[PDB]
Amino acid sequence: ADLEDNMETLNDNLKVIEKADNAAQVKDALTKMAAAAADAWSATPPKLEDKSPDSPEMHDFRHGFWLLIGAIHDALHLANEGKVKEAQKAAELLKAICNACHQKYR
Amino acid sequence: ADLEDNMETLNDNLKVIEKADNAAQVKDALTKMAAAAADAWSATPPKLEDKSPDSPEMHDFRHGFWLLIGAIHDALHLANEGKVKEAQKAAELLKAICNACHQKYR
Amino acid sequence: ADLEDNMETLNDNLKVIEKADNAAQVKDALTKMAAAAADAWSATPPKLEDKSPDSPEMHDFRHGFWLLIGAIHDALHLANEGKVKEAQKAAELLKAICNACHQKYR
Amino acid sequence: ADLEDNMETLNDNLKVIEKADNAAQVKDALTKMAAAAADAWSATPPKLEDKSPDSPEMHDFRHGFWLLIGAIHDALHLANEGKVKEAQKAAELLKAICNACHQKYR
Ligand code: HEM
Ligand code: HEM
Ligand code: HEM
Ligand code: HEM
Ligand SMILES: [Zn+2]
Ligand SMILES: [Zn+2]
Ligand SMILES: [Zn+2]
Ligand SMILES: [Zn+2]
Ligand SMILES: [Zn+2]
Ligand SMILES: [Zn+2]
Ligand SMILES: [Zn+2]
Ligand SMILES: [Zn+2]
Repeated sequence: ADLEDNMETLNDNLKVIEKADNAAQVKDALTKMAAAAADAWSATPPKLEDKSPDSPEMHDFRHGFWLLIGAIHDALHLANEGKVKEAQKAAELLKAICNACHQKYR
Repeated sequence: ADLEDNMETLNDNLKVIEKADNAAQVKDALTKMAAAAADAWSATPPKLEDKSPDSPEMHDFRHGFWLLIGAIHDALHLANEGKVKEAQKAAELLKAICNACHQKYR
Repeated sequence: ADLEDNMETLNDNLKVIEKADNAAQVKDALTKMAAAAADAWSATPPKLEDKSPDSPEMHDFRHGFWLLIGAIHDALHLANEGKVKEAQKAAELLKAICNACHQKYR
Repeated sequence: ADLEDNMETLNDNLKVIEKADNAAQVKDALTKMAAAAADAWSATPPKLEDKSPDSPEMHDFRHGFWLLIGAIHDALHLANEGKVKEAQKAAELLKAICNACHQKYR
């Protein structure tokens, strides 16, 4: 899927988690976020279209997805353990990862 | 790319790291491995074609890619720091992640 | 060292990173933070003095240290790579880990 | 506790996991391993007694403990999720982390 679609999937599922009642909802939304982050991995953002695929900027861009993927990984373990409140909290915190990338590259 | 193509990319680049001379070679191979791992994320393996996309098996299958992605991440920092030998060691160690998934799912 | 002393070491070094000029300063402060977090690992906080060492709360308390140790780990690689600004950014972000544990257990 | 004691703790509990029947035994042993790894963090090994505390060797020494702590972290989530077999597998795999540090510094 395209970068915009993966970003919409990320945005929509984060909102789902905030509103969620049970573990199943949170688990499913995180799984979907994990897929979208991984699918966005090798995307070239408009701001970096002129840059080398192995430029410091693109390396830093990719690092941001590593960080997001890693945060979703832990949030899902928390949701798998029945720790729904803590998983929702982890989901809120990973917005800073979104924001940090967006500030530089969006 | 298809699962088999991504597995060959993983295989080929791990061999490149083993025989590598300098940091640039190791860095480039690891980046290529990271892209292949990420692109393999949502693949359904032959052995699990009958299974639910959100079965315990498929979640366990995806978990294995989380571990590989995470390992490649650290190895790349080591190579970025000029710690070539330790990056090569890290690449050798992550073979156990390849092996563990293969045993269960290949 | 005691929990309070490890907490002051964490606080003091985080402020050092914010005001830091070069990589060496950031590297040193993060190393000191890493040692303090690790030394804090087996501490029992006043709020959990009556709880079992293997209670859900103590397990969750320790989990917070795992997250902090992990975050410090990645920030140090960034500082090791000369990526000072992104290391400082990473240090800012991990304040959420401090805050999340404090909210529950301080 | 001293380095030798922490290494004995790591060794004894790894053996406990191998022989374990249920989740609770695996969970408790991993938690004990996590405590020992964290307590070993700032130890100076006999082989590096003459080295600077911030030499490449001591940074590499400490990095090995980050790796072990991270591996125990994941294994405990697996045991927490009732995935005992997988947790036991994960505990076997982290022996390579023990071995890799020993080869260099023991
Ligand atoms: C869960 C956290 C995230 C959320 C909620 C999120 C959400 C969004 C949204 C709603 C957009 C606008 C889509 C559009 O352009 O129509 C966007 C764009 C973008 N995001 Fe994210 N995102 C997240 C994570 C990230 C990360 C980690 C990165 C960097 C690695 C990133 C990089 C970008 C870039 C470069 C764009 C601009 C794409 C364009 O202009 O077409 N995002 N994001
Ligand atoms: C860096 C580590 C890895 C390496 C070096 C590697 C290498 C390979 C190779 C050479 C193949 C044979 C495909 C071919 O004929 O071209 C393969 C297949 C396969 N691997 Fe991996 N792999 C790794 C990681 C993983 C992981 C982490 C998983 C599971 C999460 C996985 C699951 C599979 C599956 C299901 C196949 C069968 C593909 C098919 O024949 O349709 N692999 N891998
Ligand atoms: C870099 C991250 C952190 C910073 C900068 C920080 C800072 C502080 C500070 C300044 C104090 C005041 C207590 C004193 O020293 O007199 C404190 C107390 C405390 N912190 Fe942290 N903290 C951090 C992370 C954490 C984490 C991760 C946990 C738990 C996992 C935690 C648990 C506590 C508890 C329980 C107290 C109360 C201890 C007492 O009252 O004796 N903190 N922290
Ligand atoms: C689960 C993994 C590990 C196990 C089972 C383990 C076990 C042991 C044991 C049984 C010893 C002998 C204790 C003695 O000196 O009488 C030892 C020594 C030692 N280990 Fe490990 N260890 C592990 C992880 C590590 C790691 C990751 C490092 C490096 C960061 C490390 C560094 C050392 C060093 C430097 C010694 C020599 C200490 C001395 O001679 O006083 N160990 N280990
Ligand atoms: Zn747009
Ligand atoms: Zn669209
Ligand atoms: Zn965790
Ligand atoms: Zn590392
Ligand atoms: Zn990183
Ligand atoms: Zn000895
Ligand atoms: Zn002793
Ligand atoms: Zn995991």
